[PDB]
Amino acid sequence: QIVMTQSPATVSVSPGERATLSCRASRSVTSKLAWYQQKPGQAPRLLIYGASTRATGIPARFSGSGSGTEFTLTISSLQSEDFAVYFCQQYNNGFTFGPGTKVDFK
Amino acid sequence: QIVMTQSPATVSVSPGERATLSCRASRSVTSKLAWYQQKPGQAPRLLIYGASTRATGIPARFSGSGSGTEFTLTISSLQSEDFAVYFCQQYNNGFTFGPGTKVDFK
Amino acid sequence: QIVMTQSPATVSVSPGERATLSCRASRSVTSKLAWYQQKPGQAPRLLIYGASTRATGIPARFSGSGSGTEFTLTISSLQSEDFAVYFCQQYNNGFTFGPGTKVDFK
Amino acid sequence: QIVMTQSPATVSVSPGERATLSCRASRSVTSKLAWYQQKPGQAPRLLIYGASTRATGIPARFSGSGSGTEFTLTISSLQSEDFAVYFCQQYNNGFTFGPGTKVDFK
Amino acid sequence: QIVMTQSPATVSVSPGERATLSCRASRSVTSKLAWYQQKPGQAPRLLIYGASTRATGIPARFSGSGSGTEFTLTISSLQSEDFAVYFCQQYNNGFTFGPGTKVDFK
Amino acid sequence: QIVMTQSPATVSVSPGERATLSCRASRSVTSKLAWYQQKPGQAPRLLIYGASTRATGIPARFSGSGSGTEFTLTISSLQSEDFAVYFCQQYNNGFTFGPGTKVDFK
Amino acid sequence: QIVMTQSPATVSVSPGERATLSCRASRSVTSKLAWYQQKPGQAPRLLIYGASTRATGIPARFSGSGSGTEFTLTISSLQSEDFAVYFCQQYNNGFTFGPGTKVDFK
Amino acid sequence: QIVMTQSPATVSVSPGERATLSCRASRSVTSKLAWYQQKPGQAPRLLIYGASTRATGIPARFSGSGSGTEFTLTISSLQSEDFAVYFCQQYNNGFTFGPGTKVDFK
Amino acid sequence: QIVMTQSPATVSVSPGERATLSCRASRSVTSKLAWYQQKPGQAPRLLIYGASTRATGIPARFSGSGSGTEFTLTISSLQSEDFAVYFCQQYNNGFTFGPGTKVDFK
Amino acid sequence: DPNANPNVDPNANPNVDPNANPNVDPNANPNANPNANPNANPNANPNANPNANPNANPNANPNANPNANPNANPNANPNANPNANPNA
Amino acid sequence: QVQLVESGGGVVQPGRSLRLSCAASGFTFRNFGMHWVRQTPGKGLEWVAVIWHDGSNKFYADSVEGRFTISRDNSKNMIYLQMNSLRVEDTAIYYCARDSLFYDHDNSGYYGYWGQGTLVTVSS
Amino acid sequence: QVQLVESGGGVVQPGRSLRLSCAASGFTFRNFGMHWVRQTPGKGLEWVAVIWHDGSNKFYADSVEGRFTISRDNSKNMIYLQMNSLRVEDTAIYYCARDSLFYDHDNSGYYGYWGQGTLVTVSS
Amino acid sequence: QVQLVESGGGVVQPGRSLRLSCAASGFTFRNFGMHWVRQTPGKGLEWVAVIWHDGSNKFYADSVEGRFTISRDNSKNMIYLQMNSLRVEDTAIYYCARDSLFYDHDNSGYYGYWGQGTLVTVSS
Amino acid sequence: QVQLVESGGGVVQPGRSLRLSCAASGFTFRNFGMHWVRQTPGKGLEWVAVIWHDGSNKFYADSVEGRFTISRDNSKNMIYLQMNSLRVEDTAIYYCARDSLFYDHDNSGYYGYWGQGTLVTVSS
Amino acid sequence: QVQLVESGGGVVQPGRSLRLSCAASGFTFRNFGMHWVRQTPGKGLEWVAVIWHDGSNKFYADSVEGRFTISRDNSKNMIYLQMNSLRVEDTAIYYCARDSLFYDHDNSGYYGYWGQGTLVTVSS
Amino acid sequence: QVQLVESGGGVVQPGRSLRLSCAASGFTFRNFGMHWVRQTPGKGLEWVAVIWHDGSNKFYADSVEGRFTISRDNSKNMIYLQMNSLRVEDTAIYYCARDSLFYDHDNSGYYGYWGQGTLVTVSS
Amino acid sequence: QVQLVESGGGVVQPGRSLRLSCAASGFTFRNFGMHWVRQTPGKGLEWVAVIWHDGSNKFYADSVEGRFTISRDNSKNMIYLQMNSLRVEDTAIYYCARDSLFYDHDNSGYYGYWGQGTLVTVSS
Repeated sequence: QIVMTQSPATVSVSPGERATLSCRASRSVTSKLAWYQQKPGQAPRLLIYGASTRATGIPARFSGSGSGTEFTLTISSLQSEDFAVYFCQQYNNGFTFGPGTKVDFK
Repeated sequence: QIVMTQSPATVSVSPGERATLSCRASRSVTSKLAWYQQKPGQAPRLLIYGASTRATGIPARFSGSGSGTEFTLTISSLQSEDFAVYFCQQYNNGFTFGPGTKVDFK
Repeated sequence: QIVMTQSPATVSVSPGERATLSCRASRSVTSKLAWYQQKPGQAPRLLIYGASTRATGIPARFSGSGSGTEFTLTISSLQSEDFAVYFCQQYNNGFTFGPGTKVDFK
Repeated sequence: QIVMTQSPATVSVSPGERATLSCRASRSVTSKLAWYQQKPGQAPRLLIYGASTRATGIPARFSGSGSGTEFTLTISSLQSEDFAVYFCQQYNNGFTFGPGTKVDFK
Repeated sequence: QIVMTQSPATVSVSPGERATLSCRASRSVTSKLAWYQQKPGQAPRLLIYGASTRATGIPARFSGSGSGTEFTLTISSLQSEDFAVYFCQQYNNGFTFGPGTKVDFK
Repeated sequence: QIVMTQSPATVSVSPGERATLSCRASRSVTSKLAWYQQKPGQAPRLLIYGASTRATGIPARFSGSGSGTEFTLTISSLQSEDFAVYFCQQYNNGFTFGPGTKVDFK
Repeated sequence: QIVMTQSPATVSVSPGERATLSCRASRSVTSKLAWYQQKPGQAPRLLIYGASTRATGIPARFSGSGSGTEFTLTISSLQSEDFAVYFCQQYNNGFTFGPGTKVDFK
Repeated sequence: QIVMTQSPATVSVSPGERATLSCRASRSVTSKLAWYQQKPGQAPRLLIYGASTRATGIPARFSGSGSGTEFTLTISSLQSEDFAVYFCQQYNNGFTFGPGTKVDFK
Repeated sequence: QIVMTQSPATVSVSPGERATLSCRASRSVTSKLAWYQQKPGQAPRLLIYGASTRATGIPARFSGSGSGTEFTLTISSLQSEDFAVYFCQQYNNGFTFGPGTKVDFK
Repeated sequence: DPNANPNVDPNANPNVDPNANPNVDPNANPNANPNANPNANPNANPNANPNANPNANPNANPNANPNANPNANPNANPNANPNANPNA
Repeated sequence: QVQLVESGGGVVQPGRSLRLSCAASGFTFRNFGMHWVRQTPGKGLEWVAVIWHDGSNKFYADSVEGRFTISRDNSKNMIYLQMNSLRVEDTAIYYCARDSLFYDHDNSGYYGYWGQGTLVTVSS
Repeated sequence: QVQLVESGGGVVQPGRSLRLSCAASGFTFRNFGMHWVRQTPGKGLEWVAVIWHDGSNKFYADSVEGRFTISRDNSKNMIYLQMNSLRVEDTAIYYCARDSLFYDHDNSGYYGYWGQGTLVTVSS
Repeated sequence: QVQLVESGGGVVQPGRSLRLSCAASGFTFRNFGMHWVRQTPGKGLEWVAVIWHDGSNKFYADSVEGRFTISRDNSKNMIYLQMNSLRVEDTAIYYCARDSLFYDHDNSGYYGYWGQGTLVTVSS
Repeated sequence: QVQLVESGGGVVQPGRSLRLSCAASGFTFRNFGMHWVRQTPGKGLEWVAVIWHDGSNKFYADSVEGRFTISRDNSKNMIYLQMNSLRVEDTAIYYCARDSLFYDHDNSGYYGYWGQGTLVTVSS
Repeated sequence: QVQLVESGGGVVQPGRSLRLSCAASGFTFRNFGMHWVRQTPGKGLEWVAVIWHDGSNKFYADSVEGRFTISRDNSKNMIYLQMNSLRVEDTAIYYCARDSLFYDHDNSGYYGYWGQGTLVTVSS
Repeated sequence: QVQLVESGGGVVQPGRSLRLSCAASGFTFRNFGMHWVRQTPGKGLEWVAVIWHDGSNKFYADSVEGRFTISRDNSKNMIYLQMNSLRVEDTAIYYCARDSLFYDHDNSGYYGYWGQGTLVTVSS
Repeated sequence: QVQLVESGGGVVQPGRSLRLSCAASGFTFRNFGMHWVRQTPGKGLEWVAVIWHDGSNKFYADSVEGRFTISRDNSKNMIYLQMNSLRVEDTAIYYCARDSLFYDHDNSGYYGYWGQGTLVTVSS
């Protein structure tokens, strides 16, 4: 169905700075796109659902935006616990995940 | 077992009109419910047995009806010699009586 | 629930002519609508049921048709005994009746 | 209830030739439809029940199929004893029979 | 909407001759125009649809051509059964018919 | 689900004039929107249900209107007992309430 | 048959506080569930029979409830004598008991 | 009633390996399906009843599962005495058995 | 609906060469077009779907491209097994197949 | 464009489009709908159903019920039966 | 010959209770559900209550919810309607009606066979 | 060997009463429900009545509702049909038909085994 | 064999209502949209109305806007045209016609098949 | 007989909100788009807003952009115009008028049928 | 006369369980679905749970999902709400609300009739 | 392993009826829509019919419109094609084909999986 | 506290079968649909299957269509996944994921709550 791509593969940022992750879809998924955060040894956790709506318990640090085929996830001021690999899913047509973007120390 | 409740406790009426007496049971009694009339000073008299059958000698003025959990006693043209307290009994499960209701002059 | 209206309020047709009675529902009733005929002092009589099916004993003179929110009852060659008030009922959602339409001599 | 119609009324077939019979329902019947075979002077015999299940003792020659409002009875190689009138019954809503289709010598 | 006129009103052609029928629209109908054949006592029949395509069962004798506001219909070899009146319809904008051109024996 | 907002927070009108309260939904709720009135120390009371239909016993003063994402509650000529808080509910998707609007003496 | 379970195993409640016990069924037992109280060295005592009815001589302090698969027992203001182990029985299908919940000092 | 099928007819597993057997029903069976183990010259032995409940005396090695029309029986680590033919029964509608699956040495 | 044509009818290429098959539509079919390979005695097999996407299991040798009214199928280096008749289908408007282009030995 | 035609075009295709996807959508909501009507339906069929199975059900439990009431019944008739056989 | 006759009519004061009874004959009573239908001059026909074949379910109109009670006795072929807390708006003619001409699973809720009706007037 | 033998047929005048009897053998009678089926030339086969296994429930067709009474007695393996108020439309051959070949919960209402049939003629 | 037959014609007075019916067979009725065509001698052929496949959309000619109502039912394969407030301009032969011979998404609105036509005259 | 009736008129104070309703009958309402027309003495006719056949696209005039809201209910055949934050410049006669007499793709935006109009006065 | 009265209110500590009960009278209890609605000052009105007429389906709000439990007993005309694992966010007045004024298939989910409300305080 | 097997082929006479069955296994049957494809030598492949996942919609080709009936039963996982009034032009091999390899909303209508096919020939 | 705990993992050989189980607690299980999500190192996350709230509809991915069977038991709050005919491509971590944080009609298909995961390896 719809292939999901994320770029860049790895983002290097030091704590306190803003880190932006991007997600792209081959075909338009309107505004049905969820972001997940996975730490090593842990199951993915739902951060954002829809296009920008934030899951309960998630701090206002995480901010997502975009519609159609261009999606971005923005961490306003990345803390120590925000170092992980983030996956991009669209549920408009089927259920396809992105390869995943890893955020690491600088 | 089965608890009988009568409403209203007392009714006010003048001779010649129609009086309605209600009996309600907590659980289903099918069609086994008897009505008794007790005047001050002597024992209650069986008016109606079953659900509507009248005892031998009871005038057709006394009319009973109902089944299950709702029962009523209706007197077509209430007379003077019959002012008394009326009791409701169920004999399907155990043997319980109602609190009794009174007909009084208005 | 569904508000039922009839038009016109009264019809004037000579015997042997064709008289058309219309019925309208506020919301869609699919194909669940019956027609009743009431003569003065008599209980209503079921002529057509569902949308068009005819009750047993109803002459082929009576023809019901329609679906949705537009129903009509057509009397091809109205005789002397067909002068009465006709009621339109829906039973798709609840049980509501129309105001009734009277057929009168011309 | 359900109006059952069979077509054609009579089919002309020779022994060894495959004969087919059709049955139609006014409304949906799903998969509850039985076929009966009546020979002159004899009571009907249950050949098929459900939509295709064959009664015990019925040769595999008889094949039924269909669902909803289209049911067919197919005789693969009609023999000499297979000349009779076949009835179509539904037992989904009520119990109504079809007019019956007769197979005869060609 | 679009005004359709046909000229000439009547044509006189002997059997075996070619007949030319003209249809003109007030405004452009692109390539959406059908031709119809009507015989006395019969319903109109579809000969050519689109701008040139021929309906199934219609012989290749009938050939239509043209686009925009000028359309023509030609019968290459008129037979005995082709004597009738021909109507012109446009269905690009609304649904309008032409007055009709009659084919008469010469 | 759908977040409902009401504007203005408070509206000041003297008895006798016209008061309008507006309700807006984030996503379309079609025509499923009920209004409630709550007096200090009392439970809310259903005034208008659907989009305009009035509950039994509600005076014709309270007039509801609107559909989709823009709704209004109109009071024709306000009395003294109509001073309360009015809530806006949508029941098309989930069950959410508005913040409430105060009407107070001017 | 039916496996009875209680949670939590032990509850710590100081005198004058409200204590709640839970009993859960694998399958529905309607409203046939009795509660028992056992003090060390003594036989269990029937507190509640049915779903909420109280045994004769049981103080109105003990208030139980529940139906289906979720049952609870509430002690309104636990005294010094209410320190014991409470068992849950169902008699709808077979006769099975619960593991027992102990109430101890805090 | 229900035709009961098992697949495959024969399974070959070495001791210590896991053997799984499948049972399929023509129609819905819900959670009424039993498994029986028959050794040569012996009567069948009830292993599982319901859909997963284990008969008394059967070791926790045997684990039944499934519901509806798909049922599976799993032997976690088969020993030497677990070589036999396993029959699948449904008792939801009538009493039908399966053909039987044999477990053999590899 | 849409007539599908291919050219040339037959292509002669020795193994190891490149063979190109062309498909042309009367009207635009956008990017909905499938290529099928049929070997003698075998059912057609889906090679490419959409305009370029390859069915699972198809080697990267087959490459489809084109859109609108001009399509092509390229076999970069045919083996012996790639010799068959290829059909061009459009499913944008209706379901029509091409006449078929055969690839044979040179 | 404010000057676009607001009226419906009657020349639109009235036939069902066969190219619509015949596969069932996996993106349909799998959650139960809380907005469904919770009230009982008065428009259900109040008549009895002759299509119910008239045959005796062999799947009923044949085992004796232990949950039957073991206490004696005080509501049994205390009067001597006149219909008992009076012969020898 | 399905004949439905009702009784229990008369004149009652507002706030009092009246009981209507309806005798059914000519059909298998326990296989069908019966309705009560209200006719008031100037308002037309109105539905009141319905009961199932075995009396399992009972549905009443909004204007009579909580005041009227429908019941049936399949052993005596009788239909009853207890009307407590009567109000002046309840003056009407009450008809005993049977649901449907015959069993049709997808078509029920019309009153094929009616009774003659009784008049109930509430006034002082 | 399921064998059904009808009886009680003959000729009667319109408006009179005729009672049909059906004797069953070769199966457990009390476990199954029995039907009555009517065959009139020119119209075809017609269903009449059905009775449950224990006789609890009885259902009738519209044309025979309130006039025909079906009954069963499991101690004699007999099926009865009481026909009151007979009309000229009731002349036919009446078949005793058992419901279903074997017990299937989701498939019932077909007549696996029919009787020989009896002729009931109504005229003057 | 796409066969379209009309009915419901006859003679009616001005200002009354007439209902025409159209029975279609030989094709999947629910998959196609149907039309009504009017033939007035001295004027030619005149289009009346078109209905969608499922009845979602209905369109009417300007001369009949607000007076004519077209409707369909897919369970009986029949087409209805309700004609209210008939005028002396409405005398003609009315044809039931199907849209297109087959489905072409860019080509629709021509009448592939026609019915024999029913004659409707309004006069005094 | 295209009949359009306007309501919701009266006198309101500046800064408040009024609602106008326009009932349409005599034509297929859901197949056409309606307008709102303003007539001010000393100025002439002024366009207010336009709505699509299903309300998908709405266009307003500059003098009322962002303040007036147009809506429609095809199930009730009514046209609404919500005028929020009214000013003294908004006092005029408001007309509910349908777009075009009949459908023509290249000709739309002229007014074929007008309503009698309602008066809305904004003053202190 | 529909009256809804709640009980079981009071003050509890966080992490403990409370049981609210609601008594219903004046209507056929078993024919309607009941709701629990929450009112916290400073937040507004809030929905909690809903139960079907026979208790087949139960739906809870997100904030209470997994902790609260709604039940009913149609034989006692009472509505319950088990509040397990209470937190300080649950301090509010809890109303017993009935769905709809009457039965309408396409219009349900609005709270026609409310109870007086009970106060639940969670604190130490 | 998507395995499709046709059956019910043979030789019939013109004007008679033939039925083809298709047993599908190896995938969730009720989730996908199936087709019938006809291969006539000298003409190529031509489409016959399509049916939805749940059997709601059915579309046929022009050449077989009204003569062929497609149907399915999701319980036995079979696709049926009833061929009434066969003609000489209907001699070919019939294939049972599945639509799409997997679900895609914007891409459907291609046959991802074909059956081996069955031969149907008509003659005298 | 939505807690999901998987089990049933281990080692399998290619061509054999494994049955995974999922225990759900902390929410109303029967009101929500559940998914299965597979994580392969070097490939990422990919969806496997989904089931409806009542188990009516089941959808599988392309790579697992026909081999994997999803089931659910609302009476035990358990989610199953039968994995027949395993291949080396199926070696990964399988997560039990619940659909949606709360019910939204237009927003469903994201995994609100995940389980800890179970390891299934396919090797010899």
